Formats: sequence, structure tokens, C-alpha cells
Amino acid sequence: LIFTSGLGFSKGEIIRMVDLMISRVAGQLKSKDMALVLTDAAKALLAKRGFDPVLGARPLRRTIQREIEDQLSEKILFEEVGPGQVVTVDVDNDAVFTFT
Amino acid sequence: ILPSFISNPYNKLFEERIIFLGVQVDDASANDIMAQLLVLESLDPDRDITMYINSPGGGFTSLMAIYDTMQYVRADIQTVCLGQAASAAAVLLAAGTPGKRMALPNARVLIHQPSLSGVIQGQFSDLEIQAAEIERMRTLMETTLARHTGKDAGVIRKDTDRDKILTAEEAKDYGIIDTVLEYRKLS
Amino acid sequence: ILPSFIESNPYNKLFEERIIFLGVQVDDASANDIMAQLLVLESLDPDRDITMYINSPGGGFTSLMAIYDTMQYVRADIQTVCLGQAASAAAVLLAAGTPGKRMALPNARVLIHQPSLSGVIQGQFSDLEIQAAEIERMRTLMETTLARHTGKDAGVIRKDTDRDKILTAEEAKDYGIIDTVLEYRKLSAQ
Amino acid sequence: ILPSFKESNPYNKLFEERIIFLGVQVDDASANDIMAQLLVLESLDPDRDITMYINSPGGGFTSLMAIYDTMQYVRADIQTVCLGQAASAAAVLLAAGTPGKRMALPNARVLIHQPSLSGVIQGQFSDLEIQAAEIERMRTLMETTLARHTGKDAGVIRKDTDRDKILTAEEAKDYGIIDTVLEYRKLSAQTA
Amino acid sequence: ILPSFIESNPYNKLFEERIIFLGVQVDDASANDIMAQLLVLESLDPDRDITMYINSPGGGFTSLMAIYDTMQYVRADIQTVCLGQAASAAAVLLAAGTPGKRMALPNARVLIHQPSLSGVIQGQFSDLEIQAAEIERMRTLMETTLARHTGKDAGVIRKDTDRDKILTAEEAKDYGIIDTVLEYRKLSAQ
Amino acid sequence: ILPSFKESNPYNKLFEERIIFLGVQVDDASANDIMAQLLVLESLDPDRDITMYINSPGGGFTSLMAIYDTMQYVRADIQTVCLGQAASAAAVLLAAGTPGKRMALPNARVLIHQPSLSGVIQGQFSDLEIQAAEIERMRTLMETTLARHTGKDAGVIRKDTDRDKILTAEEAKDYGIIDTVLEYRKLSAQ
Amino acid sequence: ILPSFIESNPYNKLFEERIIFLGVQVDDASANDIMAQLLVLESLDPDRDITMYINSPGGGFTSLMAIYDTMQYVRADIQTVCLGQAASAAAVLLAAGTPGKRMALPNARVLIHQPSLSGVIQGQFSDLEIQAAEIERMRTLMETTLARHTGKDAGVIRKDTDRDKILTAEEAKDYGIIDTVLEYRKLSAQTA
Amino acid sequence: ILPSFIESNPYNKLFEERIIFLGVQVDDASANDIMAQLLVLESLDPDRDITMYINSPGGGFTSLMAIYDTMQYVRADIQTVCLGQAASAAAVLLAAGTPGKRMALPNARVLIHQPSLSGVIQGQFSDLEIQAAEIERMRTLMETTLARHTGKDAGVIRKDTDRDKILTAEEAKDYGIIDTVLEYRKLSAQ
Repeated sequence: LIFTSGLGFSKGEIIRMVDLMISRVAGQLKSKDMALVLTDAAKALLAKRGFDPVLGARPLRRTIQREIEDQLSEKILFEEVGPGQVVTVDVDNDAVFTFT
Repeated sequence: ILPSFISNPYNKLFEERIIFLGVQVDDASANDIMAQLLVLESLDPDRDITMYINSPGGGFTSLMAIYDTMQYVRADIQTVCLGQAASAAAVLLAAGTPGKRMALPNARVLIHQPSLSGVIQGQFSDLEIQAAEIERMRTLMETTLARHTGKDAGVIRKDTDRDKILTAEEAKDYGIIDTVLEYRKLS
Repeated sequence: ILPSFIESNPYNKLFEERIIFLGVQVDDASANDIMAQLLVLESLDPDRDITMYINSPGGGFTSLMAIYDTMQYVRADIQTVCLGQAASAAAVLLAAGTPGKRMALPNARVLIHQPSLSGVIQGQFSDLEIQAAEIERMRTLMETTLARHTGKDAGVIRKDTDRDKILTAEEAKDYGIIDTVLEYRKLSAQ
Repeated sequence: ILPSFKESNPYNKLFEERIIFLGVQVDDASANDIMAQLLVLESLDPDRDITMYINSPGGGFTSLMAIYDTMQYVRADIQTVCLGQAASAAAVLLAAGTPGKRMALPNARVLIHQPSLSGVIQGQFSDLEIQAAEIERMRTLMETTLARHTGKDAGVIRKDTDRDKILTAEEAKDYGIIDTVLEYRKLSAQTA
Repeated sequence: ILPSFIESNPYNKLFEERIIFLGVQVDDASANDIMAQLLVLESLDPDRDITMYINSPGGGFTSLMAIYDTMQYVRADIQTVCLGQAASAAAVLLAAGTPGKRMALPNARVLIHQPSLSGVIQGQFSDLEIQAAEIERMRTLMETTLARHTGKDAGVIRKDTDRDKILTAEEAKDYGIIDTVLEYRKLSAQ
Repeated sequence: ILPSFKESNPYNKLFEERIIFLGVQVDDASANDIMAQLLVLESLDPDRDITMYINSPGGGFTSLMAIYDTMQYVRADIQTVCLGQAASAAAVLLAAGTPGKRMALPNARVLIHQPSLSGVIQGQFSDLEIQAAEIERMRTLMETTLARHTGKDAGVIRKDTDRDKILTAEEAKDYGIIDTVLEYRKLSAQ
Repeated sequence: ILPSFIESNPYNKLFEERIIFLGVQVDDASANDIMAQLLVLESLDPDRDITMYINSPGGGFTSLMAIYDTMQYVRADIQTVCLGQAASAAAVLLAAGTPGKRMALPNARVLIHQPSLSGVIQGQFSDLEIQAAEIERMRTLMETTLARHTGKDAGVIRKDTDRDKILTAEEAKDYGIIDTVLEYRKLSAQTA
Repeated sequence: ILPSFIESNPYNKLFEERIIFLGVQVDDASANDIMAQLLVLESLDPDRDITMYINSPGGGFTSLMAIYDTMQYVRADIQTVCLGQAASAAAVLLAAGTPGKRMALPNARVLIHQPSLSGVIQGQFSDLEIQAAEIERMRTLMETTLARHTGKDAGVIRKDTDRDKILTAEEAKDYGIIDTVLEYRKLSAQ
């Protein structure tokens, strides 16, 4: 059995989780003859945007889907990324991702 | 006669995070304002606290109590002038969060240097102390208004040397408020 | 003694139907209460008119202008009914109702006169000239508001208000301060 | 010490039976309260009469006119009863009730007299002329109202009110200010 | 400091047994309270006697006449009990109770005297003729009321009340103001 | 400040225990309250003694006579206890308790003195000749009551009250005003 | 402004814990309140101690003796605690608590002095002699009370109270007015 | 006016968080209230600290000592915050909080000066000698407490507090009256 669960004038591993979560996308791309690589800055930005200290890693999956899966699918449909190519994800500059 | 409904209008305003500084600024009103500010901050620190000002001024230490409480709390403060803001109230009006100090079109602001009402008797060795304290309070008001209006203490001192009255627009050009409320009527 | 009934007294009942009673002197307390009531009423239903019963001998100028701004700012339209008398500041408030919704009972009375200083302000000539400038400013502001709301010209208002001007309901209607004089509803007299 | 007795007071019970007590000096406060009560009762049941008990020493003129206009405005009829006295403005209010529905108790007293300035107004002659004109206007308005509600000419009212006119209930009924003088309804007294 | 709790006030208990307490001066406020209570009790049970307790130093004349008319109008019999004193106006109220049901404790005193002016009325001699005529009318009305409720000629009352007349309970019974003198009902005493 | 604890104060709780407090100057306001309380307590249970605690400085004569008649009227026995003082009027009230149930704490005091008219009662000689007669009657009645309740003679009482007579608890007990001097109930002492 | 809480007041809470408060001048109103409170607390539980806090400048002699008799009369033992000061009458009351149970805070002061007649009593010499005899009697009675409750000859108290005598808590303990001077019970101080 | 909310008002909410507001003059009423609040809060939860907000011009000396003894007696740690000013007695109370938990807002003020006899005391020289000795004792006691809590020496306090000494928040911290000057918390413009 397992269970889970002032007024005023007072003062005086996440990168591993991101890798695991993007493992599914990387595998699906591999089935499509594609190799996904994420830079350290990209993983840091993904963790910053999608990791909620209050709610843990709950909003991380949707964040990855928003930032990578949607853009990657759009680019695949545009044919700008073809089978056998290595898809590298980088971050520039609030910031924004970019795919090579 | 203030008619209740269901609560009084003042309770309804307070629920919406509105504080009413509608009396003379003294110890009683200062304590009431401080208690309300602390309660509102505890209930929801993020949300802003509005503060309506229709007062003819008052004491200096009570002004500073209210001022410190307003600046201290986590919540942003938004000051409205309504009908008048004279002497202490003016400082409080200028003490709202920048960009969130507004006044009604026919409001009136009135800034002047601190004045002693009555006579303080005693030996010269005590009147020297009282004069030094009065100068300190005056300089403190100069510095607060200079901080919150973006004007040098010298300019503010020269301007407040004698009672200076400002309309809402003149107050805006003076840095005491940020906006003059346009009327909201649908016709 | 005002008798309640079944735990609502007459004033609360009037407030339920969006009626604000300015039956006292226009000062800080009354001004703050009236602002609070107008804001609450606007919040409850912005698209419903708010009635203002006026029976006041007037009062402060800053309080007048505060109530006036709140009336002109609320999204709802204000309808001002003068009962008994609307003198000095109150007159302006009666004139400041929504054009077409200003009313007075047949035997009511309106009084208009320029602002007057109560008591004596003592000081050096510099402070007194500052005060005189302020008082002229207040007088001109009252003239401007009345001219705006009655369709007269500021100069005509100035000349008319030099000395206390007392108008009956019909004369107030013909002056531009109200739109209609109320008619009785009794059926025995119909 | 006014006892209570749902818990209610005598005045609340009287209000529930559509009775308004004007037992104080007419002024802004009492005028506003009476107007609020009249409006409330008229809204509750427009076609049912409203009863006004008058035991008052008089009061102001603008307040009197507020109350008078409200009485004459409401859909419901007004039945005025003079209790112990009705002086100055209260006499006008007593005469302002609906014809046939104004009455006084046998030992009541009515007192009609012309408006009197309380105190003094000091100022320039150009302001005193304005004040005197307004006072004359109000005197004439009082005479016109009483003439309308008593059936007498304005000149007769002016002549009569020049100095304090005290009337009993019977003299008031003859004058025209009331229609009936109330009769006692004690059971023992009748059966004797 | 009267003992009550939230309201079992002893005056509430008395009123619930149809007892009205006139223990203060006879003025407009107390008069109006008394008439409201008499009317309320008459409505509650018209055919049950209403009791009045009179410990008052008297007061105004119009207020006296208001209370007197209400006492005579109501359908129920009024039983008056003088306890302490019944002076000036209150005396009439004591004598105005239903014949037979007028009582007083053994050590009560009843003061009867003619109406007197509270201060000075000033004005032209004509206004004073009017006021003096009114005062004479009021005095004659007092004599007539007491004559009606005591069985004595108005001339006798005028002669007797020309100057303060103080009567014990027994002298009041002989005079006709009351009918019985209460006898103590303490149990241990018998 | 008096703590509370239905909300009830100590005074109400004592009233529920059939205890009354005459701890203020005797007058109409206090006399009417005492009378209402006595009547209510008699109604609730007339076979149970009512304890009246007396710490008064005195008061009027008519109020004293009202309280005295009520005390002697109600069926329940009254037990008077003097705590700090019983001066002038209250002294009579202390002596008016049921024989055997009049007590005073050891340091209590009683003060008996003839009636006095503080202030001036002005008027013609023919009015002062009536006022003097009334005051003499009041003094004689006070003497007669004190003599009836103490067992002395009206003449002896009159002689003794010619000037302020101050009696301690033992002296009062010997004088007839009280019967027993309360002994302390403290358990630690005994 | 005294903050309530969820309800009661601090004073109601203290009363529930049997803590009377004599924080004002000893007059008839305060005496009646204190007497009512003592009688009520004796009724609720006669076998439990009653605490009485004394912060007062004194007051009337008769009120003093009323409160004194009531304290000595009830069945519950009384424990007095002097907080800010106990002057004139309130000193006697402070000494009137049960022996062993009279306490004072370290910085309290006890002011004992003979009775003084603020104001003027006029009258004939025949009345002034009576008044003077009464005043002497009350002075002697106060001396006897203090002698009884402090274990000192009444002559000693008479000589000592001839002029205002002010005593600190320790000096009062030496005198006899109190038994123990309260010690602070703050945890942080004890642990430091 | 002080709005309530759902029911309670701001002072009650502050109390529920163990906060006491000394916002009036230090006299017997405020002293008694503060002591009652301190004792209640101590009973509710001794371990938790009690906060005292000080904004007052001073007041009596024995009231000061009552509040001070209660603060130093209770089992809980007393934190103090000076808001607008702490003049005369209040300063002592401010300095009497637990070492480490005495705070003041940046623009607060702290006025300390020697005890002064308001009014005039009259009497013989042998009485004024006693009164002057008492005044000296009170002054020495004030200096002793201030030296004990500020760490200074009594002589230095006596020299400094001869005339009104006004210290700001930082000057007070240097003097030892407080420990920390509160820093603002506002999230915006952190």
C-alpha cells in the first residue's frame, strides 16, 4: 500500500529528464531515418520554459511538444528536412529555437 | 446616511482592494490604513491595492507611517486623487507606484512646506532642538517629493516655499501623477 | 426615528432601486459616501440609470467637484431630482445630471451664487494673493461647469450669480438647470 | 425606554399598517425620512391610503414643501390626523391631506401664522433686498397653498395669519383645515 | 444599570402584560411613545385593560392633551397607578383613568397646580394679547378636564389650583383624583 | 469595563439569582428600574426572598417612597444588605427590609439626617409657605417610617436626625436599622 | 481599540479564568462592578481562587470599604497582583488579598497616605465638628485595616502614612503589603 | 470608518496573527488593554512570538512600567516594530523588545527625553520634597531600563536624555534602541 499527498513587517538532473522526454521524439525520428540532437543551451531553455518547481515536471511534455514537435513537423512537411539528415536544435537570443 | 446592501459600500470597495483615505491624516487614520494595507497584502500579494485620496492633509509622522507601509508591502499601490490632495496627502499621492498614479479631471493638489500650528514655548536650548527637527522634517518632505517626482530637492523647495496649487494636468506635468482620468460615460 | 420593516429601512430600499440621497451638506463625508454608492451602483449594472435625490443646502467646493467628477465618470447615466431645495453646490450637481433627465418637484427651489469664503484667512499679503487667485479659479470653474451644463455662456452665468439668484422649478427649467417639472400622480386629483 | 415585542417596536408596527409619524420638528432630516417612507409605502401598495400622524411644533419652509410635494405626488391618498398639536408648517401639512380624510382629535390645537425669520441675516442692502423678496415669495406661497386646501381666498388667509392664529379642532374644522373631529371609541364610555 | 440580555428588559416584560410606564417628563418624545404603545396594545387585545404607571413630574400641555386623547380614544379601559408622584400634567393623566380603576400607593403624592410659563415670551403687545388668551384657554381646559374626571365644579378646581396643592393618596381619593389606595400584599406580613 | 459571557453580564446573572443592586443615587431613573425588577422577581417566584444590595449615597424623596412602597408591596420578602454606605434615603430602604433580614457588612456605614433642600426655591411668600409645609410633611413621613421600622419613637428619631448621624454596622444594629452584621463566609479563615 | 477574537474579548477571557480587573479609579461604579463580579465568581465555583489585578490611582473611602468587605466575605480566596501602581485605596485592597497570595510586578509602586478631603465642606461649626469626627474615624479605620493586614502596630502605620509614602515592590514586601515580588518567566531569558 | 470582511475587521485579523497595536497614548486604559492582549496571546501559544506595533507620542510613567513588566514577564518573545514614531515612554517599550527583534521602518522616529511633570503640583514644602524625590526615582528608573536594554551606561543616558533627543531609524540602531531598519519588500522595483 502506497499513499501520497506572515501578515506584515516580518523580515529582520532536469537535463536528464529532458533527454528522457525527447527520447520518444528522437526514436520516432529515427524510424523516419532522422537523428535529433539538442544542444546544451537548447536543453537548458527547454527545462527553464517547461519545468514548474511548484508542479514539478508536469508541464514539460506539453512544452516539448509546443517547441519541438510542432516546429519539426512543420519543417518535415515543408520538405526542408529530408530523410538521412541530422536535425540539430539550437537556441539564439525571449529566446527562440532554430533547426539545421 | 450610508445605505447597506446584500454590506456597506466601503466593505464592497475593500473587497476589491480599494482603500479610502478620505479623512485628515493623523494617528488613527494612519493605523487604519496600515492595518488595511497589511491585510490586503497578506490576502493576495501579487494583485495591486488601489488607494483613493480625498484628504486635506495632516500630521507628518502619520504621513510617514502610511508612506513606509505603502512602499513596504509586496503589492503594487495605485493612487487616485478624487477631489483634493493637500499637504501630506500630496506626498502620498506621489508615493504610488510609478505609472499608477492618476487623478480625476477636476481634482486639486496642494503642496506647501510643513507649518507648525500653535506655539511651542520653552527655553532657547529647547527651541533650537525643535527648529532643527522642523528643518529635518521639511528636508525629508523635500527629498521624498524629489524622489517621486523626478525633480531636484532645490526645485521642490523653491516651489513649496509658499502654498502651490496644481490642477490635475499641472500635477501631471509636475510628476505627482501619471494620468488624468477620462470620463467613462457611454454618452 | 426611521422605522424599518421585513431588516431593510427606507434608505436601503431606495438604494436597491439605484437611488442616491444627497439630503445633507456637501462635505467630505457625504462626498465619499456618494462616490462609494455611485461606484457600487455602476458595478452592479453599468447600463442602468442612477437617480440622485437632492435636498441639500450646498457646501464645500472640492467635495462638489469630486461628486461631479464621479457622476460624470460612471458609465451609467445620472438622473437628478431636486426635492425641497438645491442651493449653492447642490445646484451644480442638479444641473450636472444627464441632459433630458433632470427634474424638480413643482414647489422646489434652486439657488445659485458665486463661491464665498467662510471665515477669515489671515496671513502675509503673498499668501493672501495666492488664496485670492485660487478663489478666482474656483469661481471660474463653477461658471464653466454651469455654462457647459445649462447652455448659457460663462459671462451670463457670472453676471447672474453676482448676487444670490433664486429660481423656482419653472424658472430653473427656463434657465437650463432642469429639463422638466414633475407632475403629481395622485388619482383622486385626476 | 420604548419596549419591543418576530421582534418589533411600536413605530415599526405602525409603519406596517401604513402610518407615518411626523412627531418632530420639520427640517431636512425628518423631511427626508418622511419622503422615503411615503415613497416606500406608495410602491408597496399604490392604491391604499397612507396615514400621517402630526404632532409637531413646525419647522422650515423648504422641508415643508418637500414633504408637501411628496404627499401630493404619490398615487395613494393621504389621511392626516392631528394628535396633540400642529403648528406653523405642520398646519399646512395637516391641510394638505386628501379632502374628507383630514381629522384631529378633540383636544388638538392648530396654529397658523406667517413665516418668521429665525435670527438675522447681515449684509449689503443689495443682498437684503434679495432676501426680503424671497421671504415675501415664501409667505405668498404659504398663503396660496392654504387657500387651495381650505377653500378660502389668499387675502383671507393673509389677514388671518398676520399674527398667530390658534384654533381648536372644531374651529379648525370650521376654518377648513380638517374635515372631521375624531370621536372616542371606548366601549365602557359608550355604554354609559 | 438595568439587568437584561440579548432582550428580556423588565420593561419588555411589563409591556407584554399591557403595562405602559410614564416614568419621565411629559414631552413630545415620551408622548409619542405612549400613544404608539396605547394604540399597539389596543390593537393586540381591544377588550383587555391597559395599565399605566405614573411616576412623573409633569410637563408640556399639548403633550398632556395628546396622551389624554389617546387614552380616551382607545377601545380598552385604562387603569392608572400613581407610584411615587404624579405632579402637574401627570395628575390629570392619573385622574383620566377609567373610573374605578384609578389607584395609588399609600405614600404617593399628587400635585395639582395651574399652568405656568417656562420662561418669557417676548414681542409686541398684540402678540402678548394672543399668547395670554391662549394661556387662559389652556388653564380653563385643565379645569374642565379635572372637573369632568373628579366630579367637582370648574370653579372649585380653579380656586384650589391657583397655588400648588399637594395631596397624599387618601386626600387624592377624597378629592376624586383616584379611587383606591393600594394595600400592601406582602405575605409574611399576614 | 464589565466583562460579559445569550450574552449576559454579572448584573443579569445576579438578577437571575434574585439579587438587585441599589448602587447609584436614588432618583426616578433608578427607582423605576428597581420597581420593574422587584415586580418581575415577585412574578417569577413570590415565595423566594429578593436580596437588595445597598451602596447608595442618597437621593430624592418621591423616588425613595416609590421604592419603599414597592418593597413593602411585593409578596416576596426583601433582604437588604448594606455594603459600603447607606446614606439618607438609602438608610430608610435598608431599614425597610423584612424584619430579621436586614444586614450590613462589618465596615458598612449608615447616615441618617433630616431632609434638605439644596438650592433655593424662589417665589412669593405665599408659595414658600406651601413649600415649607410640604417639606415638613416629608420630614415627618421620613421620621414615621424610620420609627415604624426601628421601633423607636418619632420624637426620638426627629431629635437624632437633627444633624447628620453616622452609624457603624454595630451601632446601626443596636439602633434598629439593621438586625445582624454579616460575618465573613471565607473558608480559609474558618 | 481592543481587538476581539473568535467570540470574546481579552477581558471576557480573563474573567472566564477568574481574573477580575481593577484598572480605574475606585468609585461607586467600579465598586459595584467589582462586587458583582466577585459575587458571580463565588457563585460559579466557591472553592477556586479569584485573581484581582490592581492598576489604579485610588479613590473613595466608602467604595474601598465596600470592595474590602466583599473581598473578605466571599468564600473564594483572593489573590491580588499589583501591575503599574496601587495608590491610596488600591493599596489597602492590595493588602487585603489572602495572606501568602499578594504579589506585585518588579516595577510596581505602592502609594499609601492618609485620607484627604479634596474640596471644601461648608456648614455651621456644629456640622463641621461631626464631619471632622467622621474623617478621623475613617482615618483610624484605614490604619486599623493596614495594621491587621501588614502585621504592624496601628501607631506605626499612622506615623508612616502622615505623608505620602511610596514603596517599590521590594520595599512593599519588606513592609508587609505584599508577600512575593513576581519574577519574569520569559523562556529566552532563562535559557540565556 | 474601518471596513470589515469575510466576518472580521483588520485589527482582529492582526490579533489572530499575534500582533498588538500600540497606536495611542500610553495611559491606564491602553496599558490595561495591552496587558490583557499579551496575557491572552501568551496563553494561546507561549512559544510563538508576539509582535507589538508602536506608533504613539508617549504617555504616563506607571502605565509604561505596567506594559514593560508584562512584556518582560510573558513566556513568549516580544518583537517590536516602530512605525511612525516612538516618543517618550513608547521608545522604552520599543527598546524593551527581545534583543534581535526590535525594528523600525526607515522613516520612523524615536524621541527620548527625561520625565517631565505635566501641570503643577502644589502643597507644603514637606510634600513637595517627597514628590521631587519620587520624580528623581522615576527618572533614574527610566535611565536604568534604557541602559539595560540599549547596552549603554546610565550616566550617558542621563546626559543624552536631558533634552529631547530625536533619533532616526539608523541613529536609533546605532544608539541601541532598535536592531534592524526594515527594508521594503515591494516585488516591483526590487
